[PDB]
Amino acid sequence: ADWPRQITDSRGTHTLESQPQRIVSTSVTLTGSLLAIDAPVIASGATTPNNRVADDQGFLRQWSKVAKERKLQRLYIGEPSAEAVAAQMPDLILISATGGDSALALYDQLSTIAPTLIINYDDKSWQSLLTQLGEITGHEKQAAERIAQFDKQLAAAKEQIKLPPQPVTAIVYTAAAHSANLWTPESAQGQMLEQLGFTLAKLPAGLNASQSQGKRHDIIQLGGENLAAGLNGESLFLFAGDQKDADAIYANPLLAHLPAVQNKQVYALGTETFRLDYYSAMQVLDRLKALF
Repeated sequence: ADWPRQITDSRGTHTLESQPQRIVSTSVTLTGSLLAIDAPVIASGATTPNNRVADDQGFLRQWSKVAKERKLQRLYIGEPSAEAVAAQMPDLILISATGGDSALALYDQLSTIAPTLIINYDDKSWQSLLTQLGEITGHEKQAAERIAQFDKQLAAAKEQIKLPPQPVTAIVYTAAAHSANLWTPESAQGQMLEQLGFTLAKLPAGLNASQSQGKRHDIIQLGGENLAAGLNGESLFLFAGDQKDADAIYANPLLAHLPAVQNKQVYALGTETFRLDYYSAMQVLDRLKALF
């Protein structure tokens, strides 16, 4: 709004008596989410070689240059400190439903430092998440702009693609780390795909980390049963890497019997295709259209 107001999160309510243009983000999920809606953050963290966080290389609208221009914007993690965060004099701190590190303890510690809000998108669709961002940030107009320009692409894109309906899955692993990590739709990416008309595979009781014998965030592991069985087995996209991932699979007799490999219905989403937007959609849309 143009004046002070009150906002409500998942539960706790924070009054916005006055928050000067000083948007702050903890998780990288929001960082990109906020940026996409024309809402750059002065201070933020980083994760892995996502590319989105990188420099002018791998950017949609390109509003991040603003944060860096002010110097602010952390790009290193491993030992978070409350004092260090306070030294940044943050105003509005936004936290995602999940992150690389637990924020249960930081949540309250962050609030004391400055207005800390938490958004739960895991139990809500992507469209719903955006609505909250527009309401929380009051950037509804901007959303109508991106949504409109994007809505048109979705319509044509939805009709541009020609292929019967079927479930799909995605797996990522490194022959070096000798570890099998799978990505679940519970992430914002999964909701975004569902909005495209695609269906993500679901592993009951499996997602609940049946190997970890407990609960875990970030990502989910697997014994190796669903992997080889390419989950649904009706389609599988390679997000681990381009041709490198393919060869890796070939060297894996377990995933050799995967229908996707036999039919070669694998698409190299790449790490850049992390988020989908009118801008990036241009590369992803064409990349996923080269096959047809």
